[PDB]
Amino acid sequence: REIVCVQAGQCGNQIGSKFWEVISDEHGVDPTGTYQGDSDLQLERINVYFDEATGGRYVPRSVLIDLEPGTMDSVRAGPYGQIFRPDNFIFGQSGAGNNWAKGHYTEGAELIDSVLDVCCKEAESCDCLQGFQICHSLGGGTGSGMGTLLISKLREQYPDRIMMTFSIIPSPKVSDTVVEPYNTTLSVHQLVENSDESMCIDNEALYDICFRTLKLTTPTFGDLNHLVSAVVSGVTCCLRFPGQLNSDLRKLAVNLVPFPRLHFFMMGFAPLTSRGSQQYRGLSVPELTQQMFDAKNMMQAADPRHGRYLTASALFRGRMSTKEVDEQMLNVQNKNSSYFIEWIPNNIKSSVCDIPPKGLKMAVTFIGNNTCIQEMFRRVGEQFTLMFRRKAFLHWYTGEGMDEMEFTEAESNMNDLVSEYQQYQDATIE
Amino acid sequence: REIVCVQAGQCGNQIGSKFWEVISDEHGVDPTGTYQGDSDLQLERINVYFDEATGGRYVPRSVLIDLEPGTMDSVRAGPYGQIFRPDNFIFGQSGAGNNWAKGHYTEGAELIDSVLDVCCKEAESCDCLQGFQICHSLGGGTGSGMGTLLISKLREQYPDRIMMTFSIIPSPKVSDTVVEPYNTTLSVHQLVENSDESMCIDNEALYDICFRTLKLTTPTFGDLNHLVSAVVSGVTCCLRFPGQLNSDLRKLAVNLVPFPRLHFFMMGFAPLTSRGSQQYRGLSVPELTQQMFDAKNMMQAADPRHGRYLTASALFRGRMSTKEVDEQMLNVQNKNSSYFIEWIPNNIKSSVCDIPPKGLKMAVTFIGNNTCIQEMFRRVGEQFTLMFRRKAFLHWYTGEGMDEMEFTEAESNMNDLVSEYQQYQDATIE
Amino acid sequence: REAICIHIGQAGCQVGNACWELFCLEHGIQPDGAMPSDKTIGVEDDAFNTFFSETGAGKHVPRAVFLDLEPTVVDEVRTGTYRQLFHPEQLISGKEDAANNYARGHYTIGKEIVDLCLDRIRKLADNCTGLQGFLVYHAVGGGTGSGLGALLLERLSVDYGKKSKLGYTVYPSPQVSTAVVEPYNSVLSTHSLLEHTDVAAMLDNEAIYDLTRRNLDIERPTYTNLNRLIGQVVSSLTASLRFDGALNVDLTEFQTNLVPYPRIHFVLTSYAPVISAEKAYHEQLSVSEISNAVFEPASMMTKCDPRHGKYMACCLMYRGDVVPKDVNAAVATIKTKRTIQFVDWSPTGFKCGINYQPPTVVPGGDLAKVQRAVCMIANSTAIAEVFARIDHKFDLMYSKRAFVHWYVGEGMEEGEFSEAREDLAALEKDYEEVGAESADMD
Amino acid sequence: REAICIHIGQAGCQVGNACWELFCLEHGIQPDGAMPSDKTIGVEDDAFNTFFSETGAGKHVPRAVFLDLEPTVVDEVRTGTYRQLFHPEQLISGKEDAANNYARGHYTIGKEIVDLCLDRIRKLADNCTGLQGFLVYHAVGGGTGSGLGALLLERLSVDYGKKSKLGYTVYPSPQVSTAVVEPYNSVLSTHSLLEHTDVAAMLDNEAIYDLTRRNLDIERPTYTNLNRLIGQVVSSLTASLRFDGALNVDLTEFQTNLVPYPRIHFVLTSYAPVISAEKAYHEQLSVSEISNAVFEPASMMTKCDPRHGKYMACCLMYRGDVVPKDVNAAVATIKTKRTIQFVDWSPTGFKCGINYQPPTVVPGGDLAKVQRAVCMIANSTAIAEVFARIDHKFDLMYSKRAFVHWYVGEGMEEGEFSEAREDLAALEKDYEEVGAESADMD
Amino acid sequence: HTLTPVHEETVLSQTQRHLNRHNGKWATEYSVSYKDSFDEAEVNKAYSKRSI
Amino acid sequence: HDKKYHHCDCYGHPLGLPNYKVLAQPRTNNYYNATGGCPCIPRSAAHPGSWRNKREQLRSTANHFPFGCTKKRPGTT
Ligand SMILES: Nc1nc2c(ncn2[C@@H]2O[C@H](COP(=O)(O)OP(=O)(O)OP(=O)(O)O)[C@@H](O)[C@H]2O)c(=O)[nH]1
Ligand SMILES: Nc1nc2c(ncn2[C@@H]2O[C@H](COP(=O)(O)OP(=O)(O)OP(=O)(O)O)[C@@H](O)[C@H]2O)c(=O)[nH]1
Ligand SMILES: Nc1nc2c(ncn2[C@@H]2O[C@H](COP(=O)(O)OP(=O)(O)O)[C@@H](O)[C@H]2O)c(=O)[nH]1
Ligand SMILES: Nc1nc2c(ncn2[C@@H]2O[C@H](COP(=O)(O)OP(=O)(O)O)[C@@H](O)[C@H]2O)c(=O)[nH]1
Ligand SMILES: [Mg+2]
Ligand SMILES: [Mg+2]
Ligand SMILES: [Zn+2]
Ligand SMILES: [Zn+2]
Ligand SMILES: [Zn+2]
Repeated sequence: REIVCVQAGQCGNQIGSKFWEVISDEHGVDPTGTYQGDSDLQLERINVYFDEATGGRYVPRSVLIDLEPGTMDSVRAGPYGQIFRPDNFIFGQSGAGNNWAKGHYTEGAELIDSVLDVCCKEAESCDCLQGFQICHSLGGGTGSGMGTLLISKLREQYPDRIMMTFSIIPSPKVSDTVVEPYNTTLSVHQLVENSDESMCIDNEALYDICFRTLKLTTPTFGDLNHLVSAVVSGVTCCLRFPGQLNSDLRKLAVNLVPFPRLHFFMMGFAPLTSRGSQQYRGLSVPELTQQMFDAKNMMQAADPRHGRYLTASALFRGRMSTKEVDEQMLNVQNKNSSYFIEWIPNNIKSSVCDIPPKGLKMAVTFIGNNTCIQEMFRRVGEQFTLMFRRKAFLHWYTGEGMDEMEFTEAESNMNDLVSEYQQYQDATIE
Repeated sequence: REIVCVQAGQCGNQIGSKFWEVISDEHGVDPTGTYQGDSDLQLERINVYFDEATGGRYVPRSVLIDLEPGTMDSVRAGPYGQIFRPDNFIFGQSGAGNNWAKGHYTEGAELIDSVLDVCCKEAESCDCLQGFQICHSLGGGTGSGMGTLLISKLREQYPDRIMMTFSIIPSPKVSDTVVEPYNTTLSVHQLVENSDESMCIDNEALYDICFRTLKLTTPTFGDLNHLVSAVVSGVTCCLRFPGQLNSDLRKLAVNLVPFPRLHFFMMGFAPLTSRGSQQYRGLSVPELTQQMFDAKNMMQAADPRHGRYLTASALFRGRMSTKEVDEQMLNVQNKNSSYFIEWIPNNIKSSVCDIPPKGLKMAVTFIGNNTCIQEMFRRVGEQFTLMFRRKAFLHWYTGEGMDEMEFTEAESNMNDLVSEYQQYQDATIE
Repeated sequence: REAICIHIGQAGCQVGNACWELFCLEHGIQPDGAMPSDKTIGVEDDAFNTFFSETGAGKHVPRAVFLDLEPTVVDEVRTGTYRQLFHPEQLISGKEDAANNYARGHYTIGKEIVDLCLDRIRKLADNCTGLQGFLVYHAVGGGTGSGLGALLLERLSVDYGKKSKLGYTVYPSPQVSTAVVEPYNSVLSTHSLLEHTDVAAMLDNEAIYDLTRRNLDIERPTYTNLNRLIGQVVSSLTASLRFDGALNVDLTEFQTNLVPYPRIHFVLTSYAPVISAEKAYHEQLSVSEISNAVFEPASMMTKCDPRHGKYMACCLMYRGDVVPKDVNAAVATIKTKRTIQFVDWSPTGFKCGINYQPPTVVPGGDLAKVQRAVCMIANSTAIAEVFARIDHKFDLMYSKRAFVHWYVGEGMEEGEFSEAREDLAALEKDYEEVGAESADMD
Repeated sequence: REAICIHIGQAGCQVGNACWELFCLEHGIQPDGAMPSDKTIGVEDDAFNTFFSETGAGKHVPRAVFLDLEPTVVDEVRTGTYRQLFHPEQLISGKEDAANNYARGHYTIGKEIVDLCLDRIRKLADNCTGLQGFLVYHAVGGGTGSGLGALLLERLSVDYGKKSKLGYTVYPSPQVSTAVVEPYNSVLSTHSLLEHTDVAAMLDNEAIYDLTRRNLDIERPTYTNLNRLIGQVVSSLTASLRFDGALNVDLTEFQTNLVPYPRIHFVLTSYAPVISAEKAYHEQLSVSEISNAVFEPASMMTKCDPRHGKYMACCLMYRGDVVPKDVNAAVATIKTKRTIQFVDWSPTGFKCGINYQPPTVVPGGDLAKVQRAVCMIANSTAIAEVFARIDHKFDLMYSKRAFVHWYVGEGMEEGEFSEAREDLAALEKDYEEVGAESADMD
Repeated sequence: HTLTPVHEETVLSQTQRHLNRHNGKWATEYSVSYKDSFDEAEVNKAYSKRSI
Repeated sequence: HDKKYHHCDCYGHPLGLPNYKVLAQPRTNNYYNATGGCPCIPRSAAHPGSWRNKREQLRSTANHFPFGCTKKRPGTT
C-alpha cells in the first residue's frame, strides 16, 4: 500500500527535504541511498515509499516541481539530495511572479503535461495505489496555482483514490506577501471541491511552539520543518508497521469527515518538552494526552475554546496498554463535555502502533476537526472583500486573462463554507 | 539465410560503418577480419552476414555506392574500414548536385549496371537468400535518386523476397539544403510502390533523444548513427541466435501490414538512459516495456497519441519468462484500448531471443504501424505546394529533362497515400 | 465429532492465535505439528480429532481458516512462530481493508475474497465423517467483520443448510468505544446475526477488562489477556466433545435447551475461578463456591446486569474433580436464592455437564492452577437493555444523516437503515413480550 | 504394443524434448542410449519396446520423427544432450518457415517437404509388428504446424486407413495471444481436423499458467514447465500399455468410448495431483480427494468451464496405489453432484482404468513425489464457447478482408475462408442439437 | 545450480538476520507474548483414549 | 412476509437454487444474436483483481436484485 508524493514550490521542496531525511533515517537508508539498517522489520514495508534499485539501493517515489531551477539546485545540493532520481526534477524557465493566475494559466499549462506524464508513470507502476500526498503553500504563486491545477488533473484521472494535502496558510498577524488573500481564496475554492482531506499549519503557531514550549534561543526553518516532518511521518506509521489496532488514511477520513465539505483539520504532536525540563518528568499516557489536548500544542492560530470538536483522531506509537488509551479518551470526553458536539456519542478514534520514532519511548499525533476553522476563513474573506471592492491589484490577474466572475464565485463558495460551519456549530437535538 | 546490405550516399555509408562495427563486435571479429571469439554460439551463424575467405578471414556482404569518392575516404578512415572488400566500392567522379533528376537519370543510368552486377554476384553466392537491407537518405541527391533506382531494379529481379529500407527524411525544423521537398516527394512515390517495409527516421528525433535522455554535451552524427545501427542490428537478432519463440522478417511483415500500401513503420530501442541516472534503476521487463511504448523513445517527429495502432511488434533479447511478456502485452492492450483499431482483435506480436547485445542484460526493439505517420507526409506536401505554385526552382530539374507533369503525378500519389491512411483511421464496424 | 473454526478480521484472527495456542498445548502437539510419543507400547490416543486431522506420516494440521482484508496481521502469522502448523492456503488475505464500512465489505470488497474462502470451507467439510457445527469469531464493530461475516454466513447458510453455526461476537461496549461509526455497523450486522445463526454469544471488552482488574491483579491489561480468557471459555465448552466424563453434552443439546423461540438465541457467558496464584493457595475452591461465583455480576464477560431481568434457561458446565451429588446440591441452593428468578413457564431451568479433564495452565498465563472450574451460558431478558443503548446512539446520529453519504456511495440504499432499525425494534418488543407473565386467563 | 510419435513445429519439438526425457528416465535408457562396458544387455526386460527399439548390439533408438521448416530448433536438438539417442534421419529440417501462413505451409512449402516425412514414417512403420496408432503433437496457431500437420494427417489417413490418430493440440488462448493472424489459421486447421482425426485433446497455455501459479509456487514460469506437465499427461495415458495393472485400456478403446457421433471428437483434459513439494507434506492424498479434484475447473489444462455444459462421456485413468472399491465409491459420489450433468441419452457415462505404476520423478522437476494420480479426458458441450469466440474474431477481421492477400498470394482461393466459416457454424449447431433433452422432444 | 561456500555464507547470514529480528527496540507483542513454551507445560493424558 | 419481521427478499438476497437448465446452455453465436452480442471479454482499465475489473468483466459481481419490502414492492414474481 504505496503513496506517491508531490512537492511544489520553495516551501514544499524545503519541507520535503526534511521529510525524506526523517523517513530515510527511520528505515536506515544511507544518504547515498544504500540500506544499512539492522532489522528485517525495516525492510518488510520499504515498498510503501521507496522503489528498489539494483544491488541494495532504494529511491523515493516523489516528484519535485518548480518554475526556476534555483531551488532544484539547492535541494539537489542538500545532504540527502543525492537519493532523488534526476529525471524526477521538473522545472520551467520563468517564475510564477507570486501571482496565482500566472501559476495556474500561463506557466502551469506549459509544464503540467510533463508532470501528469511523470505522475501517471509513477502511479501505474504500483501494484495497488493508495492516495497521493501533496505539500504546498496557498499564499505563494506556483505552489497554489500549479498545485491546484495538478490536483484537478489527478482527480480527473484517479477519482476513486484518496487526495491528501498538507498546506501552509497566512498568519493572522503578519503577512509575508501583499496579495495573499487572492491566492488563498482561489486555492481554498479549488481545494474544497477537489480535496479529500486537508491539514493546515500556521508558521506563527510553530514559532509559539518553539518559544513557549521548547524555549529555543535561535530557531530556524529547519526546526519548523523538522516538527512538520515528524508529524507527517507519524500519520502514516500504522500503514507501515504492525499494531494491535491497524489504521489507514481511508479509515481516518471515514471517522473524521461527517460531511464532504468539512475536511479541514488541525494537527498536533505531543512529547514536545525542553531539554532542561526533560529530566524531571517521565513519559506516560496521561502526560501525552494532557499535552495533546492543550491548545498550546496546536499548529493553528484558531483556538479550540472558541469552537467545538465534531471528531478527533489519536495515533499512538509505542508499547502500551489499551486501558490507558480507552479510559483516557473517555475521561477527557466526560470532563470537558461542553467542547464536544453532543449529537455524536463518541468523537475520538484511537489507533496503536508498536514502533515509536527513534529516541522517544512513546508518541501520539492528533488530528482534529473543529469549527474554529471558520474564523480563519472569515478573516481571509474580510481581507479579500476589502481588497476586491477597491480593485486593489486586479489588473495583474485580469491581464493574465482571468474573468472577474471567478473572484465572486470563489468568494461566494468560501462564504457558504463559513455559513455551513456556523450552522453545524449551533445545531441542536430538539 | 543471408542478408545483403546496400549503403548509398554519405548518410548511408556512415550509418553502415557503425552497423558493421556493432555486428563485427557481437561475433568477435577483429578489425583485421580474424575470428577471436570465445563461444561456438558466435560461429554457428556467422554465415548470415559474413562470407569466409581462405585462411581465417571473413568479409562483410555489403555494397557501397556514391557519386563522389569523399565518402570512401571517410569510411576508409574509420576504425573498421579495412574489413570491406575493395571490389565492392563503386564511385563516380562528380557529385549529384543535390538534384534528384541528375542522380536518377544522368549519372544513375551510367553507374547502375555495375551496381546491379555486384548485387547479383553477391546474391547468387548465397545458398538461400533472405531480404535486402538498404540505408539511404531521402533528402539528398544520389541517395534518393540512385537508391530508388536500385530498389526498383532489385524489385524487378527478386519480387518474392523482402525489400527493407531505412530512410532519413528532412526535418520540418532544420535543413542543410533548400531543395529537400522535391527529392523527398519523388522518393516517397518510388518507395510506396517498390518497398515491402519501410522505416522512417527524423534527425530531429535523434537530437531530442540525445539532448533530453542521454544529456550529451556535444552530440555528433556518430551518436545518431549509433542509435540507428543499434536498432538495425537488433531487428535481425532472432534470425541468427536461438530463442524460445523464433521470429523472422517475413513473420514481422505478415503480422504488420494489413494491406500492401500500409507498409510504413515506427522504430524504437528501449535501454536508453544517462550515465548519471544508470545507478538509479535496475533492469526488469516492466521497465523495458514502459520505455518501449513511451513516445519520447520513438525516432519520428509524429506522436502516436495523434493516431491509432493497427499493429505492433516487440522483439525481446535476454533470459526472461514468457509469462511476463504475454501479460505485459495484455495489460497494455487492455488499458489503452481507444488507441488500437477495433476491427482487429489483437494488435501485438511478441518474440523472445536468448542472446542479448553485448554489455546489456536485456533489450527490446519496437516496430509500430500507426496512422499518425500521415502527418509527416502532409508537412512535406505543404512545403512542396508552396514552392511548386511559383515554379520556384524547377528549371534545374526541367533542364535535366523532367516533365512538369511528373511533379503533379508524384504529388497526387502522396496525397492518395495520406487519404488512404486517414480513411482507415476513421473506419468503423457499423 | 469434528468442528471447523472460521476466524474473520482483526479481532477474530488475534483471538484465533490464542485459541490455537491453547488447543495445541492442551493436546500436546508441538508448534511444528508433531506429537512427541511418551509410551513405547500402546495405542496413540485420538482426542485431537475434534480440532486436528493427521496426515499418514503423523503430522497434525488444524481445522481453521483465517480471513482478513488487510495483509499485516496474517503476514505476521505467516512469519511468526507457528508458520509450519497451518497450511499456507488456509491463511487468506486481501489487498485493502473495508475502512470501517459495512457497505464496503459487503458490496465492494468482500465479494472478491469470498469465493476462495468458500472453496477452503468446502475442502474441509469434504474431509469429515461427523460434523457438528461451525464456530465463528468476529467483531461487529468493524467494516470487514460485519460485511464479510454477514455475506459469508448467508452463503454458508445456502450451501450447508441444516449444519449449526455458533457465533462468538464482540459487540460495542456500552461506554468504552473505539470508532465513531460503530452503531451503523452493529445495526446492519443484526439481521445477519438474527436469521443466519443458531446461538450467538455476546462479549464486551469493558466487562472482561473489569474482570481482569478486579479478580486478577493486573493494572494494565492488553488484548492478549482477554483473548486467552476467551480461548479458555471455548476450551471449556468444547471439552465435553473431547474427553471422558460423567454427563456429556453435544452441541445440539445447547440449542435444544437454551432457545425457547427461534429468534431468542442471544446468550450471556461467565467463568468462575478467575483467580491469581497468590490467592489460589490461600483458599479452597469447592463446587458450591464456584457455582455461587458464576451468578455474581462480577463474574460476567458481558456488560449487563441480570438482576434487571428474568432467566429463561441456564446451562452449567463443570470440569475437573466434581461429583454429581455436589452439583445437584449446589443447583438446589441456587434455586433457593431470592435474587435469582426464573420465568414461571420455565420450571426446569438448568442443564448440567460434568467432564473429568481439568483446565490447562499456559506458561505465560495469568490464571492460577486449579483443580476444578465451572462455565455458564445463560439466556435472560436483561439483554434487551444492550439493544436500547445501541438504538439510542443510532437515532442520535441518524436524525441528521451524519455519515450516510459514505454508505450510499459504496452501494447501499438509504432505506436499509430504517428497515434494520425496525427489525431490531421488533426484537426488543419480542424480549418485552416473552418475559410478561400469563396473568390473563381466557 | 508399439506407438509412433510425430512432432511438428516449435511447440511439438519442445514438448517432445520433455516427453523423451521422461520416457528415457522412466524406462531406464541412458540419454545416449549406450550401456555400461561390462553388461551384455542394458536392461533386463522388453517393456521399453512400446517407445524404443534396440539394435542387436543393444543400443536404443526411439520411435519418433521431428518435423520443422526452420532449422534452429532441430539444430538445438542435434547439438544438445540427446544427440546420440536419435537417428539423424529422424531429425528433419527445412530452409525457411511457413511465416504464420496456413496457405504457405499447406500449398507451397509443406507440399514440398511432406514426401520425406512420409518416407521416414513408413520406414518406422515397417519396423513394427503391432502398431496401434499415431500420437501427434502440434500447435494450430502457427503456419507450419497448422498447414503441414493438416496435410500430413490427410496423407496418413489415406495411406494407413483404419489406424487411430490421436492429437494433442495447442489452441489459441481466449485472451492471451501471440500473433494477429491466429483466428484464420485456427479456423482452417479445425476445418481440416474435423474430417481427419479420431480424438483431439485441446490445451491452452493460459490454463497451464493459472495451474502453475495456484498449485505450483512459480512466480516466473516458462514453456519448459508447461511441456513437463504435458509430458506427464501423455505418460499417464500411455502407461496403460507399458506396466501391469488391474484394468488396462488400449488406445482403440478411447475412440470407441468417447465419440458418440463422428464430428464430436474434441475432449477436455485435466490432471489431479499437480502440487508443490511444500503443500504435499501438509496433506494426505487419498483416492476420493483426487477424484474430487479432477472435476474442479482449477485442475483443467484447457480454459473452459464444464459447468456451462453437459458431459457425454468421461474416461478416468488411475495410476498407482489405488483400490477398486475406493474408485467405485468416489465415482458414485461424483455422480451425486448437482453441478455435474449428463445428457439423458448417455446413462452409462464412465470408463475406468487402474494401473499400478506410480508417476516418475524427474531430477529438475517441480512436481512433488506422490504415490497416486488420476487423469481424465471428457467430452462436453461447453467446448462450443471456445469456437464461438474464435469465429467472432474471424468474422470481425474478415468483414474487411483484413489480411487475405497474404493467403491468396501463398496459393489459396478466397472461397476457402467462407467454406470453413460455414462448417464451423454447423459444428456450433451440432453442439446445440446434441445437447437437447429427449424428454423435451417427447 | 549448485552452491559455492560463498552462497552458503550468504544463506547462513540470512538465517541469522531472520533469527535476530524482534530485538530490544523492535519487539512487538506477538514476539514477546506468543513464544515456544512446550517444554515448560505439563501434559495430562489420563482421561483420553482411542476410538473404536 | 410474516408479521413484525423482514424476509431475506426484503433485504435483496433471494436464496433459491439456480435454474440449472438455463445454466447448462452453451453460449454460441446464435445465442448472442438473440440477446446482446460479442462473445469477447470486455476490456477494463483497472488492475486485475480489482473490484472495477470484476464489476465490468463478470456477471456475478454486476448482478443486483431488487431491494425493498414485499408489501411496498409490487413484486410481479
Ligand atoms: N477482544 C478483542 N477485541 C478486539 C481485538 N481487536 C479488535 N478488537 C475490537 O473489535 C473492534 C474493532 O474491530 P476490528 O477487528 O479491528 O475490525 P476489522 O475486522 O479489522 O474491520 P476493518 O477495520 O474494516 O479491517 C473494536 O471494538 C476493538 O476493540 C482483539 O484482539 N481482541
Ligand atoms: N505450450 C507450449 N506452447 C508453445 C510452445 N512453443 C510455442 N507455443 C505456442 O504455439 C503458438 C506458436 O506456434 P509455433 O509453434 O511457434 O508455430 P510454428 O510451428 O513454428 O509455425 P511457423 O511460425 O510458421 O514456423 C503460440 O501460441 C505459442 O504460445 C511450447 O513450447 N509450449
Ligand atoms: N514552514 C516553512 N514555511 C516556509 C518555508 N519557506 C517558505 N515558507 C513560507 O511560504 C510562504 C512563501 O511561499 P513560497 O514557497 O515562496 O511560494 P512560491 O513562490 O510559489 O514558491 C511564506 O509564508 C513563507 O513564510 C519553509 O522552509 N518552511
Ligand atoms: N543521421 C545522419 N544524417 C546525416 C549523416 N550524414 C548526412 N546526414 C544528413 O543528410 C542530409 C544530407 O544528405 P546526403 O547524405 O549528403 O545526400 P547525398 O549527397 O545524396 O549523399 C542532411 O540533412 C544531413 O544532415 C549521418 O551520418 N547521419
Ligand atoms: Mg482491519
Ligand atoms: Mg517456427
Ligand atoms: Zn437474510
Ligand atoms: Zn467481439
Ligand atoms: Zn418485508
